[PDB]
Amino acid sequence: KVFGRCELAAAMKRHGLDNYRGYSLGNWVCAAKFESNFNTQATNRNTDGSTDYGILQINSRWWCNDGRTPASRNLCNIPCSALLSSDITASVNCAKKIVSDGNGMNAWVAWRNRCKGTDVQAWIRGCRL
Repeated sequence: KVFGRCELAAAMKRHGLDNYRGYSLGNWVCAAKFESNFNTQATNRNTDGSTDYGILQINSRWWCNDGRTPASRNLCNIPCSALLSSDITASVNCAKKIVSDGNGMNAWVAWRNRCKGTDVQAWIRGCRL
């Protein structure tokens, strides 16, 4: 499913992401935009053989099991395909564990390079939340 900007903001808000660990909703929406372009089915393979999955491009080396990644850890304890669902609940629950890991949102390279230090508030502008 390809989410609309405001549509995603509301689902994320409903799932408790607004201000989770101090990151306002705009940060999460901006991250989704640049990580997957709001597409739940996005996948991208990496040089180390791992693959990123879903709306928030969660990596298979540490967070989910795809059955084909060298040295995977499956910290969120879910098959990676669960992260490609139209229902973002799994992606949100796993993202919550990732952001609490210590590096905060820096774990998402697109966030670090394209959202961090920008007016992320623009991403929820005009939405009925």
